[PDB]
Amino acid sequence: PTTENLYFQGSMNIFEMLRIDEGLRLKIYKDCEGYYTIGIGHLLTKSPDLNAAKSELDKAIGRNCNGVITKDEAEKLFNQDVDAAVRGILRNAKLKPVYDSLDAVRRCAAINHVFQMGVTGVAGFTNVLRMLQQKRWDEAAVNLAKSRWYNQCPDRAKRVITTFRTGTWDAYKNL
Ligand SMILES: FC(F)(F)c1cnc[nH]1
Repeated sequence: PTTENLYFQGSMNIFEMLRIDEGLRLKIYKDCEGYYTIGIGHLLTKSPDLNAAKSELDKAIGRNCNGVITKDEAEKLFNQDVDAAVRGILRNAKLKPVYDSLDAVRRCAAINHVFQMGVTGVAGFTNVLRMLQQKRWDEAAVNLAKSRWYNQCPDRAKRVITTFRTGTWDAYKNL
């Protein structure tokens, strides 16, 4: 590893991680599952009605957006969503102990996973949660790769899975 390579981990954090997995879009679009989304992975609604999505957007941003936001607005919303995922983990009796047991990089993978799937979805992964607490990294990763979350949209989830396996940022290098 070069001096530069060793600096790479200090450039990576949960925000940079999700930014790569979710991308950045300033106009309403449909995600890999066909749900209306904007910014950095902000799910507006699961309704097929675009009108509902725009309504949710205006509520989320606080102005008349007509389906379009600024980069600064995308960032503020993203920060709010990241905070909600972290808070969702820490208050949950099932997820908190697992999260506490993890190293810093795998903690980012945990927040990412919750950001993507929500608290109850993640908390339902009983075997994976046990495997992670027991440092059974390869088993955890194989089991994550069986999930509908990963399988229906692999490109959004693949790096998170690799990150649970290795506890390094390697999956986010060389985009
Ligand atoms: F429990 C958490 F939050 F650490 C976790 C999230 N995904 C797997 N584990």
